[PDB]
Amino acid sequence: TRPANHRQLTFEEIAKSAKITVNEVELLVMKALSVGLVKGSIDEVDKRVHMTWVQPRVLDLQQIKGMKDRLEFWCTDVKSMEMLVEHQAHDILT
Amino acid sequence: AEVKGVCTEAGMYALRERRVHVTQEDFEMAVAKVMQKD
Amino acid sequence: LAVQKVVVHPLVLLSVVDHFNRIGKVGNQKRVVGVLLGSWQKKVLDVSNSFAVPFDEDDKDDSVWFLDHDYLENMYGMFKKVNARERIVGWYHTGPKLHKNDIAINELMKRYCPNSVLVIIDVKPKDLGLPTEAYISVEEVHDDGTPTSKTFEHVTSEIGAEEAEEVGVEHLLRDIKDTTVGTLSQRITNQVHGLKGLNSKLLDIRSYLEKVATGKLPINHQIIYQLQDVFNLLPDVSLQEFVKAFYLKTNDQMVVVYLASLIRSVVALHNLINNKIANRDAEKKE
Amino acid sequence: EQKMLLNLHKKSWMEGLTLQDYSEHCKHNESVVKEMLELAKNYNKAVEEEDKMTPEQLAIKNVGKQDPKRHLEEHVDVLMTSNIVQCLAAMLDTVVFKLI
Amino acid sequence: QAAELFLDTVSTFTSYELMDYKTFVTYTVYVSMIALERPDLREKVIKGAEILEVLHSLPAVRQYLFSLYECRYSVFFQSLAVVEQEMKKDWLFAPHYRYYVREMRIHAYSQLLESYRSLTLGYMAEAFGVGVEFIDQELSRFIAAGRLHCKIDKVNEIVETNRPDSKNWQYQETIKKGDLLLNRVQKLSRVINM
Amino acid sequence: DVLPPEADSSIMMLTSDQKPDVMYADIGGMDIQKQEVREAVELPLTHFELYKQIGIDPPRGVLMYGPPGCGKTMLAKAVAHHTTAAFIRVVGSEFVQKYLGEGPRMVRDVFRLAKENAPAIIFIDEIDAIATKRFDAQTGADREVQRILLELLNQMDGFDQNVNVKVIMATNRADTLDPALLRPGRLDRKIEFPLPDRRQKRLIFSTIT
Amino acid sequence: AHHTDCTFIRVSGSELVQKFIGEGARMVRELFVMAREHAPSIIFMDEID
Amino acid sequence: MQSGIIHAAEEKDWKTAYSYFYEAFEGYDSIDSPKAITSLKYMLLCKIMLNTPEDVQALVSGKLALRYAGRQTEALKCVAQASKNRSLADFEKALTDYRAELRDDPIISTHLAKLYDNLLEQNLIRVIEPFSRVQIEHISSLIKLSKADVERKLSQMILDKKFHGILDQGEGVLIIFDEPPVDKTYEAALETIQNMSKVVDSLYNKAKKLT
Amino acid sequence: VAKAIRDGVIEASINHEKGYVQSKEMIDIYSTREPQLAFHQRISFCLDI
Amino acid sequence: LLKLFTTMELMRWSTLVEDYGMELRKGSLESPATDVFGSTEEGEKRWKDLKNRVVEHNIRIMAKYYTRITMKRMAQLLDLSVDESEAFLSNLVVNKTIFAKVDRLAGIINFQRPKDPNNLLNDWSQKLNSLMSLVNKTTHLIAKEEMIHN
Ligand SMILES: Nc1ncnc2c1ncn2[C@@H]1O[C@H](COP(=O)(O)OP(=O)(O)OP(=O)(O)O)[C@@H](O)[C@H]1O
Ligand SMILES: [Mg+2]
Repeated sequence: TRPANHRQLTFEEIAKSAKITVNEVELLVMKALSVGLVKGSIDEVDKRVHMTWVQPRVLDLQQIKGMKDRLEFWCTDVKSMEMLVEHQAHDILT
Repeated sequence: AEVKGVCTEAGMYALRERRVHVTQEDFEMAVAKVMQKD
Repeated sequence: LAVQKVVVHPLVLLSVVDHFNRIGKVGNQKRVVGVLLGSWQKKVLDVSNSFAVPFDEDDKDDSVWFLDHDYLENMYGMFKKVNARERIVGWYHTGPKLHKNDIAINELMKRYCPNSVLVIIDVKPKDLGLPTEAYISVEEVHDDGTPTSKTFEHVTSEIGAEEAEEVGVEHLLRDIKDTTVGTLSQRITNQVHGLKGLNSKLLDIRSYLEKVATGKLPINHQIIYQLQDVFNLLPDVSLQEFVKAFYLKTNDQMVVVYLASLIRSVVALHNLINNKIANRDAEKKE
Repeated sequence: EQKMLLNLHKKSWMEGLTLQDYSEHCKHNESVVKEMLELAKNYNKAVEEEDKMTPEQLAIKNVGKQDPKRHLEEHVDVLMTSNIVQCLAAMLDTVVFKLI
Repeated sequence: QAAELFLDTVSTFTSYELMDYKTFVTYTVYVSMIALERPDLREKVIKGAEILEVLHSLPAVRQYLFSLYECRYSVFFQSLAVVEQEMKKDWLFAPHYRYYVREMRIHAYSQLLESYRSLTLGYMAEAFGVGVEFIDQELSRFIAAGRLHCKIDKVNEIVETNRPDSKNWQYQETIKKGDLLLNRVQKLSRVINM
Repeated sequence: DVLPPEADSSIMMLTSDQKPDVMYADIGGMDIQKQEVREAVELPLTHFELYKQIGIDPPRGVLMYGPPGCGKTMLAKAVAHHTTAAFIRVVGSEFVQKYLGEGPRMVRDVFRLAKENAPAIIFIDEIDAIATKRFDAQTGADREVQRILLELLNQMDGFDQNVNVKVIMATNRADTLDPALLRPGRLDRKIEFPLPDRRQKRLIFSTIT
Repeated sequence: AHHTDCTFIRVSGSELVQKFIGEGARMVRELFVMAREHAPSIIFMDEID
Repeated sequence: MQSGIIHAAEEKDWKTAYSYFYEAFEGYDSIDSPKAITSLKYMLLCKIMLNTPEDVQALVSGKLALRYAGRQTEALKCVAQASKNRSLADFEKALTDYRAELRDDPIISTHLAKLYDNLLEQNLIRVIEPFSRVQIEHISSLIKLSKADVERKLSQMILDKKFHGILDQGEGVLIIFDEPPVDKTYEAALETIQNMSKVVDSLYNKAKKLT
Repeated sequence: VAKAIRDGVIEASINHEKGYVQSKEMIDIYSTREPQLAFHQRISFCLDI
Repeated sequence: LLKLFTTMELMRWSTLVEDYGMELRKGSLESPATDVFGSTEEGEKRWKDLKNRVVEHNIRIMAKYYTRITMKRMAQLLDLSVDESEAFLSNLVVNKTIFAKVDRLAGIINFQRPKDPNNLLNDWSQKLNSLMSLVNKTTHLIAKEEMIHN
């Protein structure tokens, strides 16, 4: 659910969401890390879990539309930078 | 020629101890080797 | 897989183009099919020759199609007499994209070469991509419980030439190819072409997603799985650690660039010195 | 046919944006700069020698002996190209592949 | 380079037309304490047989060297004043007697601050046998020059050491020397055009 | 075109499998000869900077001479087995060839190969085949051998102090050797392999038994 | 020989150098043709004995 | 043997002393002399003073030294193990168990102090290795020495650049720093700039002389 | 000091109640774009030369 | 038991004892015990070495997953005291078995080595390469889907 910029889950968040005690949260992450469901690391000093990868899941049509909008923004960025490089280096472009 | 060989042998004795500068002991050992032994 | 890279020689491209043109002189055709001969080097295919075979198909039905396999065997023997080290490694066709009956044709070809490779060679001069697209038949074991079927797994395709083949190509490309451009300009043009190719690939993905959203195509549930990984792989360039590392690396390269430019300027001054001295000597003796 | 043959040695779009390994890139930069160190040390001597050298020896004396100026030019060209290409590719990738 | 050459010829010295051997060894020690790192100074000068044998007859120079090496900073400062008065009268060290001494002072300060995270100003003054105000002025001058990697909290009179990366110190010298070479190139081209 | 220097050589270096199995411990009672060979061959290869610092001029070549069967060729074997440098074993009679010019050509090929693979040791067993002091100008054999010897002298003379190549020549009839081969810069270290003394005899007996 | 700029010729009688002295080699005085070409010359011979 | 003894007494390089002791051991063993063990002892001792204790065991494992395997070789092997483990407590235990064979041999007894100092440095490095910020009292407890002595030794080691760190007296904590290696690229660039400035000076002479 | 801080002369702050000035911790210069800018000026000048 | 040493998760020494020690040390009449963990001196030494292997496996797992961990938490998960766990970790670090920096003043263990800019930018470049490869593969899969449903 969380965007890639905010995939740092506090121990309290996992404990509350999973209906488990805080001291067990780490062990839960261990299983999810061992099976391969998720990827990341655990910072037990700050009681946080840095999650970097998720098992891909079945998406709804609306989620696919949002993904296509993300692709629209990505295509706009790629095209803009391609035109920038073509314009700036036009004289030396082969 | 024997004196020159004594100088070279003093350098060789300095080498055998992995030293850079030739010392008087090296010259005396070279004299002993060049003259008495040979 | 059994195939890591497929190298298609320019002779194969020219033979495919010539076959397509001579068949299309009839004025009624869609694609032509032939057999690919090459050698094997580690896990890298070396497609180096080809020969046309009679082939036809129905425009409407995909199950109706005729391929002359006796012709295939006879010309395989004839080519093997000339070059024994070139064996059947697959087939080709000039259709711009795959066909529903391509799997059946690959099954027919697999008797002659068990790990047959289908190299779709687009005769039309595509501006960005390579004219060749290599595929190998695999048994796709789905996890949805659907029965295992035969699909075409893509294979990285490259155009490589033999020494004499490269000599001939350079003779034919003598006028068109411009080699005066420096290496740096070539790399920057490579970067521009990479940007264009990435834009084209992203636009293809976007078009597929647009068709899926409006229901023109069903949700594959496997392309979506790959796309989630693709979007997860997008790095965060706004991180403090990454920004500091990028700045440090850029400065490390810029100091080297500065040293190189300083040495270049000094060498250029030395060249100017030599030129002025030579001019003064020439005018002094004359 | 000319367009078809033009695809020979045409590099894939992926390696256009592909960045060289930064460890090997730094090692190469350090090695070439260390080479130009000795090359410039010899270049000074080459300038002084060519100051006092007759015009018949401008090329005969260059036979069998490396030219510090030529190797310096080659190293400069190589490092300029490599570092400029790497920097430009990294800067392009920082815009193209972005999370936002 | 003077220290390197002097240490190379400390056991082969025969140039008595230039200086006496005792004077040569004193010069060698003087340049070594300013040009050598602590391990190099220990291996070559502190444990050097010839240098120690000569220093047996030169108590002042041995005191000057070992006070720095053994971190007797007040003794080192007194010996540095004596050494300064020696350099002022030497035609070889006269142009640099102001420079050398200053550098030595920096070295001493740097040494006292090398192993400690932070030092009170009073502790520095007591170690060097000077006033707190003198330590404040000297440390401020040398930090402003960028020679000491520390900052002074005058409110609490605590010098806190820093660990700047060698990359910054290499980059600043790269800028400086590249600018010097670039000025030479520019002026050479200026000469060439006319 | 210009061919790579290591290419175009009829004589090859010793590979790992061609290394002799003779050890220094296998040789008994030649401590003086072992020390002289080590100080003149194997030590300058690894400690040339020390030789320069001290002021010693390392000997370019070594002439091992003595009565037959006194450990010359075996000491060469032990050097080849216990060296980190390239070893180029050759025999003097190999240089004399029917094709005129091939002798000097392969001599300079040997020296070029050694130079390109520095540090290297050149061993020429039975040096009398190309280093006799008498030459008949009207016989093709003596003319070719004179050419071979002159090329050998030139190759040894063209080796500056920088090139890390050591040359070893072995013979049991050094009285017949040309004096020009023993001049400084060619063979500055004549090591004699005399008949064993009583202590040498007992050392050899113990080592062999 | 070095200080007076006189050419130093060593006559060892070696046959290896005979080709340089002359293809005749029947008399040692055939070397004089070379010596006259490098006058002033110092002809040196050392008796090994 | 006397040459090696004098060489070690003058605290010169220990490689030459080891070579002299090796020749003495070979000579004494060839004639089957009772002193061949003594020259063996110092042979191992040099290896300890050369900061290469791992060789000592190999030296004992040789055929010539298998004849002399006894209390002296055991003492030197155990002190080699103490140096190899970088353990000062092992050094003291070795000095206690083999006091007759080590503390009473004058040649070894003379260098025992320097051996103790070297093992002190090694054990301090080993103790502070797993830490990035560690209380000085903990280091003293691990090393079994006074806190003042530990602090003085650590300060001297920092001044000697044996390891990278600082000493916080106010909290009495040693902070160990993972310093980065100097950039060889920048050093080479600086020296290249200097040499190219020399090149520009040569071009200056050529230009002003020829125009 | 307030004018100097506002103008960017020095990176610091003033504690009026305490009555002192706290200088900001020095930032790693080489991890910023300033070395890149200086190298840019020098590189452009060298290429112009 | 072997699966316990193959799974990439934490294993507790107390649970291991209470689940297998009787079957390993004393054994059963149906399945006799080997002399590996017998009551003799060698059996006791091998039992101690088994505990060492268990705690070292736990430290390896905790290094793979955790980036920083409290010394208290490390001791709790190792079934050891703070001093014993710290000593074992120090022994592992000295032998170069496992990298870890112990900020003992704050009671923190850092399994994360300092990030070389080479390493960080190489991770970024590897991410870019994998992204481009996945984009190409997705394009090919899209082509197959277009073929099937056209
Ligand atoms: N010191 C030695 N210890 C043991 N064996 C020896 C020793 N010296 C010579 N030999 C014996 O010499 C034999 C071969 O002689 P070697 O080739 O070494 O002699 P050489 O001097 O090269 O002879 P030649 O002059 O006839 O070529 C070997 O089988 C070896 O056992
Ligand atoms: Mg022989």
